Amino acid sequence: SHTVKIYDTCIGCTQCVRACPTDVLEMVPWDGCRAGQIASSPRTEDCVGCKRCETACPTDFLSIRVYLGAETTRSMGLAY
Amino acid sequence: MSISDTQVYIALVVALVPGFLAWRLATELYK
Amino acid sequence: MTQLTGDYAASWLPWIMIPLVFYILPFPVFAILFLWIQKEAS
Amino acid sequence: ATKFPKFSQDLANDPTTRRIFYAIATAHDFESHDGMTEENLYQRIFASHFGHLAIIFLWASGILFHVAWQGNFEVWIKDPVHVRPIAHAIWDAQFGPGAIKAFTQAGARNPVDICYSGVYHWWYTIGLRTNTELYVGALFLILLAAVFLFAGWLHLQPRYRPNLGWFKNSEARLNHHLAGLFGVSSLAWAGHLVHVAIPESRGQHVGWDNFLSTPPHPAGLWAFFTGNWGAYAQNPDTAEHVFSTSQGAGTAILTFLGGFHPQTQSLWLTDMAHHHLAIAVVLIIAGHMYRTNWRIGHSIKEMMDSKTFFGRKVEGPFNLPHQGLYETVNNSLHFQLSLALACLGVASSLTAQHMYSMPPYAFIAKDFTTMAALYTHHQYIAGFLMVGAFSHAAIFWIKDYDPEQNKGNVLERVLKHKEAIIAHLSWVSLFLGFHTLGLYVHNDVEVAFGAADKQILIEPVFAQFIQSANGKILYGFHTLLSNPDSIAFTAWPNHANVWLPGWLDAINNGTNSLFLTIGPGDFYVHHAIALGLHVTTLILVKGALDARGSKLMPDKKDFGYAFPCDGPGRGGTCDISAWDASYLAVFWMLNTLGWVTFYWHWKHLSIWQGNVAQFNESSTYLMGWFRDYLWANSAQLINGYNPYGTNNLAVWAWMFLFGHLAWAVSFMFLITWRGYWQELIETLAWAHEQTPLSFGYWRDKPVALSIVQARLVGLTHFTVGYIATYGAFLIASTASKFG
Amino acid sequence: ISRKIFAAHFGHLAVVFIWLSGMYFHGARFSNFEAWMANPTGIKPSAQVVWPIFGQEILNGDMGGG
Amino acid sequence: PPYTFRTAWALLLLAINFIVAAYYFHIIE
Amino acid sequence: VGADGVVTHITGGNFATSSITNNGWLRDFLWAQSTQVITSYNTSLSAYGLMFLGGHFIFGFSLMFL
Amino acid sequence: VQRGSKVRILRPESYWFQDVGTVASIEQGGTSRYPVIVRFDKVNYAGVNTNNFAQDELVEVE
Amino acid sequence: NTTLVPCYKSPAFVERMKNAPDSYYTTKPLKAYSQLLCGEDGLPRIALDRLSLAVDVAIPIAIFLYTAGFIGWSGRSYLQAIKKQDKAEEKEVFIDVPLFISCMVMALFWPMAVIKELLAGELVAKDEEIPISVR
Amino acid sequence: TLSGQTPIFGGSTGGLLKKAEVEEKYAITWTSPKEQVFEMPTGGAAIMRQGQNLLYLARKEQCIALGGQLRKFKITDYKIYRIYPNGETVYIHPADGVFPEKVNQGREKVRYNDRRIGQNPSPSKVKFSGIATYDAPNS
Ligand code: F6C
Ligand code: CLA
Ligand code: CLA
Ligand code: CLA
Ligand code: CLA
Ligand code: CLA
Ligand SMILES: CC1=C(/C=C/C(C)=C/C=C/C(C)=C\C=C/C=C(C)/C=C/C=C(C)/C=C/C2=C(C)CCCC2(C)C)C(C)(C)CCC1
Ligand code: SF4
Repeated sequence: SHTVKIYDTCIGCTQCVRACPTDVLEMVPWDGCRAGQIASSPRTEDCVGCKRCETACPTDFLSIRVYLGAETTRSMGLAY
Repeated sequence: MSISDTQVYIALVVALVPGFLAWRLATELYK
Repeated sequence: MTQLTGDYAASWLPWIMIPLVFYILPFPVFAILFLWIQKEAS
Repeated sequence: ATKFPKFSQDLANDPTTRRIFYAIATAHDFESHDGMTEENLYQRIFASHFGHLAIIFLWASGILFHVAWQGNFEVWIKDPVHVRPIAHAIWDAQFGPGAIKAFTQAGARNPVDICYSGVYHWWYTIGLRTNTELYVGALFLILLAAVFLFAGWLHLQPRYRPNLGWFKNSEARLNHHLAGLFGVSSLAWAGHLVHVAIPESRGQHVGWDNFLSTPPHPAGLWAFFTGNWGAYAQNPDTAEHVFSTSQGAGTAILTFLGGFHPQTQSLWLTDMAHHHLAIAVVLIIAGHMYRTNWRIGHSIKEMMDSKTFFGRKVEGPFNLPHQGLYETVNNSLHFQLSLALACLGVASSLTAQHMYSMPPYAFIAKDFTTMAALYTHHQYIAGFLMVGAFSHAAIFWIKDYDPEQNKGNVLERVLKHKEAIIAHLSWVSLFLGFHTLGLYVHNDVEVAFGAADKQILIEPVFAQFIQSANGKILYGFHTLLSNPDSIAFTAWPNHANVWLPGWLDAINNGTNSLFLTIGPGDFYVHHAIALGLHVTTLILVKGALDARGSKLMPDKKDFGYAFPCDGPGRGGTCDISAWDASYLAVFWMLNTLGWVTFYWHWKHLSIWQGNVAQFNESSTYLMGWFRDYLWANSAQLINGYNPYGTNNLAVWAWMFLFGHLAWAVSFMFLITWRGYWQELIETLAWAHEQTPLSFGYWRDKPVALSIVQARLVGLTHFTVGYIATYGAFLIASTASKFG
Repeated sequence: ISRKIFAAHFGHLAVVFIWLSGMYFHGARFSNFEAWMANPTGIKPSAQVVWPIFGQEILNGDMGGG
Repeated sequence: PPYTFRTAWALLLLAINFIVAAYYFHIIE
Repeated sequence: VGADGVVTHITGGNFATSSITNNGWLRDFLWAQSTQVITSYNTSLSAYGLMFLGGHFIFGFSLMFL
Repeated sequence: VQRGSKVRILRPESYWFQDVGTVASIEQGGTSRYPVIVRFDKVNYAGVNTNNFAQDELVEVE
Repeated sequence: NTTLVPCYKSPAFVERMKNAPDSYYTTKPLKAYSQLLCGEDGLPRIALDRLSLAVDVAIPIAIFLYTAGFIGWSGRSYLQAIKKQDKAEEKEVFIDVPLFISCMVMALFWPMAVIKELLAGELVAKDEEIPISVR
Repeated sequence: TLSGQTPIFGGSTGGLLKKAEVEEKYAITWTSPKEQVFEMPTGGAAIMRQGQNLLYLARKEQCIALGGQLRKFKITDYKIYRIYPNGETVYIHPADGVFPEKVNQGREKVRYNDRRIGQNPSPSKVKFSGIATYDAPNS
């Protein structure tokens, strides 16, 4: 149960969604970009916290923040 | 002259007073 | 000397309380203190 | 979803083992617990201070009870130089005959511990002579601890629980703490000294059934109110007075000779009573400074916003904008806690720097191991308080600081140039380490190749000027209390240096630690110490001023105080939090006080063993620190138990090796990091599930402990191994050469 | 890739041969090997003498045989 | 602008510093 | 070996009795046998004294990075 | 602020706060809220030298 | 300080001369240590008395601070020499040694160069020229 | 529901543990045109079948680790299910039937802040309040 907030500085480069190993992010239509897209995080209980989405965001001081919060059984990735 | 045999036990029961007053306060601070 | 003794008054009292607070009481205490940290909030 | 911990909900639903651990380390951060209001916060701060004061009093009653019960205070007090104080008894049911015999020491008939706290010297000076006086002190402190456990419980009842306005009444608390908590208490202590300690150092027994009848002075209660105050210092103790007897004793109770008692080599008790009396009056006067509810006094809030200096336009106090600081300090508990720790960290360094040079207690200068442990104790305590003063500076910046109220004030001007401050601590640290290590290892190389005359030896001629400006005639600067014809020496208009013949007799005597003789070896360590205090300030100041964030992660305030990192992106952000600068500065704090106390110990170990020329000729190069201090003085520590026997240092030899293990196991938590251990625990969790007859199963999943926790678990072992190793060294290397 | 491996080994063997040459050269003209052949008990083996600068001539300790 | 309050508080502390050096160098008594 | 056949070892049977406690390793091996590198200044072994301190610096210096 | 002009950044969260960069292109849609693409001579941290900005936190230097 | 006396009159230091080999190192230097303020242990020392050593606690300091600034000035002036060339990215990895030498000869008279850097208001960058963090 | 033939795999040690049938379990279902071999996310190698393939994995990251491997075999028809222990099977990937890199209509901006990250409020503003600085309904 992390918190992946997306800010208005996205450019719809789509790179944050590809890096996510757990499919938390996905693109929705938007208008504040030439791409007309913005990241959204509908599945954040699945967020593992790897911040691999933040490494891919190219906007300077990146538009997507993982906010490591209450860690549960699927946000810590336990197979046992 | 060291303290007598009984004076040790007097301290034992006297120190039982702050022993319970610690329970008074630890549980009142909602452990 | 070849024994633990006490010149101090009530020298029998370390004889029983050093075993008590150090290897007789803690396992009851660590059990009580275990039952408290692992109780359901139902 | 377990009940524990009840203060935070989202940690109670943690399915792993980190919730047992994080509950321990969050249990006192009341401002972050779930469902906490500011009103409820202070009322739990207040009530847990009562629970803390009682622990100090129950700890203090344990000191008294065990020397009353198992100490040798009666035997010790008849010869405080040649017999060792007993801490308590030993009951280890697994000693052999060699440890019973070895630890049956200091005139005891059972295994005992030698007290290295100095409480024997403290109680002997303040007027305690019988074991029963110690016992009723122990019983009184138990009951005094009871009335604070009750008071803490009392002030959580709704009818007695204070309101938020009472806590934020800063002017009323300062008025009482200055006037009553410090002023009256030190007035009361001068009452004990005048009535009990001073008379009982002259032989007469003053007790609770006695003190109401016998006045402490022949002119009691009347010389004071008439104004004939000089009657209290007519005939003081002579130089041939011997302690706790009537021979050589005087009648003065408030006299200001200065210097040391020639027989105990401590400060005069009459000189201390006059001290706390003067401190009390100054403190009580200071406590009538702030208005409470009588419209005569000061208002701290208005002393901030004031911008008029006798009609001249100024920006504030000292022509610096302090507006909004009252509401900043008053609402911030971490600002207040940071200031309190910084002021105890100075008062605890000042305790250590003064109680070795100016021994207050009787015969404590002749108990080297007690004298050595007391210094190292309070300097290490002061180092931690200095780290925590700067820790809570970093919490203050993150949580309870805003740019709105502090717009344009003195606090916001610091952040405007936080990089000018950090760059300059970086310069001084770089300057002081290049030219202190470089000057030490130049001296190493020259001594190594025989040319010990080619060492660069810089006489510390500025500190030697201080000593000459205080009385030391050894060097020959011949100025300003080394010059008997100067304005300062004589005080020409009044000639009221009643304190000067006694002080100059003490500073110019070489048998005490008051203003020790200073040489080139002392110069170099004071730059190691200066380098130490600058880097650990650099780490802490960098961590406080970058707590709001810097270009590597400009949003640190959102992530809190103690977070691991911000991932491997942007190059990698390990140890980026403000917490990791407090963690990184504990290493430098321990290191720096491992130079302060190493230098204090070796300098005194050369004076105590008479081999002063060993420190002066070999502290200028680093091998001398390593051969003549560590290798030389370890010899009797490590032989505490050999194949051929065991002696009274067998426990110090064991804790010395205990602290080496606790230090080494710290490197495990500090070098190897979390994800290694999770892949190994994941494997052990596989093994447990797949094996027969193992009927237990984890209620909460075993995970490798977190990133910011291992940094804390490894910092605890480094600290415990730093303190057990040096505590065992310092005790055994001092209490084996000597008594 | 394999052509780089095989060619880099040759430049490595060159480095070992430079180092082996340095051992025999020092044993040739900077050692007491002649003295140590006569009495290999009381003479200590020593190559790599030290230049007289910086006071480091003290490292040229006595080896037996002057 | 000419610094009038930073100066005369820096030059004041140098003054105290130069007095200390004056006794240090055995100049004034 | 003397003129009878008995052997006087360098530390003299020290391993059997004192290498079984790791306090014996610290005093009978590390403290005892470092006498030659500790007391090595102003002698020909002076450079091993500097390397012995040099190694201590680099170890402590490594912990900055670790 | 047209293409080719050296411009200064007034965005405190940015790596290039109070540093100059050349404008690479301007977006003429007018509905993108960060039309300016400005290019920098210093990469920020393991990455880019290009970032999108609005009209109001830029000031031209030449 | 008066505890320090010259090694001329120092019993602990003539003893250093007595048991001294020569070889290159303990005669030619050790005669020159006879003019130094010498402690009560026969070890030359650096004291700060008055005009007696006011020139000798200025020869090392003037020689260092000049050549430290000389390294700093030539290194600084070579950096701006290539920032203006717009080639400073690779001008630094591949040192332009004719330019660097010409920046060293500018750094011989660097103390008078820094003054006219300062007096022109050109040495120090203005505060809102400088990349900073959020603060 | 879910069905398919399991790949040729000799069984591993990295597979499902007691968390599989107690908390929940994942299933990736894909169709392959060829009988080739793929790397198991739980260590090893398995031969994927000719028709409908079904594989049970302990956590979702393994399934999308394997799904990212299937795109290197030019297979983009995989579906990831989540099997609760009581037995019902949810469809979780791709949630709308199209892959999340693609943009649909009808998806909503969820956890979107309409401000720059730079002007998140200071922690003193939300002092002793339920929210954090990053939810912060201002702007
Ligand atoms: C119950 C529970 C349980 C069980 C049962 O049931 C178990 C079991 C197992 C088996 C099967 C195996 C083998 C065994 C042996 O060999 O050896 C021993 C050990 C022990 C520990 C032993 C133990 C046993 C039991 C516990 C006993 C009991 C005790 C008592 C009861 C206590 C007392 C009480 C009071 C209160 C205190 C194991 C192991 C391991 N562990 Mg394991 N456990 C467990 C627990 C635990 C905990 C808590 C921890 C943390 C510390 C751990 C850890 C670990 C590690 C590291 C490892 C390893 O290495 C190993 C392995 O992997 O393989 C391979 N683990 N495991
Ligand atoms: C005379 C009235 C009085 C007295 C005696 C006290 C006493 C105390 N108060 Mg209280 N308080 C008062 C009025 C008073 N208060 C009023 C009117 C208010 C309303 C605003 C408060 C609100 C208040 C709060 C919120 C708290 C206290 C607390 C405390 C306790 C302090 C903790 C402690 O004991 O540490 C030690 C005591 C010492 C004297 C230590 C002395 C050593 C110091 C550190 C060094 C002194 C050296 C000196 C400063 C040197 C410089 C002198 C100079 C001349 C050079 C203490 C017993 C704390 C508490 O609750 O504890 C349970 C606390 O949380 N008070
Ligand atoms: C190396 C530095 C150093 C030195 C020389 C000392 C020396 C001393 N300390 Mg210590 N202490 C230090 C650092 C040091 N301290 C630090 C950094 C802390 C903060 C944790 C403490 C906290 C502390 C406490 C609470 C007490 C002392 C006490 C003492 C005195 C008696 C113990 C003794 O005989 O010496 C032995 C040498 C040692 C290194 C042992 C010191 C005692 C340790 C540090 C206590 C650790 C507290 C621990 C958290 C609680 C134990 C857990 C418990 C549940 C079992 C002695 C003068 C006692 C005292 O006040 O005298 C009456 C005492 O009550 N100190
Ligand atoms: C905190 C002060 C303190 C400390 C550090 C000690 C320490 C010690 N005591 Mg104790 N004791 C104390 C106070 C203290 N005592 C008081 C006030 C009394 C009067 C009743 C006693 C009476 C007493 C007896 C009869 C004996 C000891 C003994 C001992 C030794 C073995 C441990 C033990 O069994 O004790 C047992 C504990 C008690 C009897 C009660 C003491 C608990 C005190 C009152 C409060 C301590 C709680 C503390 C403040 C909270 C911190 C907990 C946590 C935060 C760390 C040990 C050195 C034994 C001994 O002589 O060794 C040879 C022995 O048998 N003590
Ligand atoms: C009056 C002094 C004082 C007070 C009231 C506080 C209060 C607080 N501090 Mg703290 N601090 C202080 C001094 C103080 N500090 C000093 C002197 C330092 C320097 C070391 C620090 C550095 C510091 C840091 C880095 C942090 C705090 C934090 C906190 C807050 C949470 C407390 C907590 O973590 O839960 C309870 C804490 C514990 C239960 C401690 C765990 C165990 C410790 C390590 C002791 C282990 C000793 C060991 C067992 C002894 C060995 C026994 C034997 C083998 C020898 C709290 C408001 C945290 C914070 O600010 O929250 C955001 C935070 O991260 N402080
Ligand atoms: C001296 C410091 C120290 C100690 C004690 C350890 C201990 C351990 N390491 Mg470690 N390590 C260290 C330094 C240390 N390391 C450092 C400096 C590094 C940096 C590179 C590492 C890196 C490292 C790695 C990468 C690994 C380990 C592993 C291990 C574990 C090996 C299993 C084992 O030996 O069982 C025996 C336990 C001991 C030898 C510890 C001492 C036991 C004492 C003597 C008995 C205690 C008695 C009793 C229980 C006390 C409890 C009483 C109660 C009151 C508390 C073990 C606990 C390996 C592991 O996890 O194994 C599966 C592992 O993979 N270490
Ligand atoms: C003389 C003396 C002394 C003293 C000293 C002092 C006390 C001082 C000071 C001083 C000061 C108070 C200072 C300073 C400063 C400030 C500033 C502000 C600065 C600066 C700088 C700069 C600016 C630099 C520049 C440069 C150069 C010069 C070159 C290179 C480059 C560079 C850029 C780096 C002593 C005892 C030691 C010794 C003897 C005598
Ligand atoms: S959050 Fe970053 S990676 Fe994702 S669309 Fe926006 S700019 Fe691109």
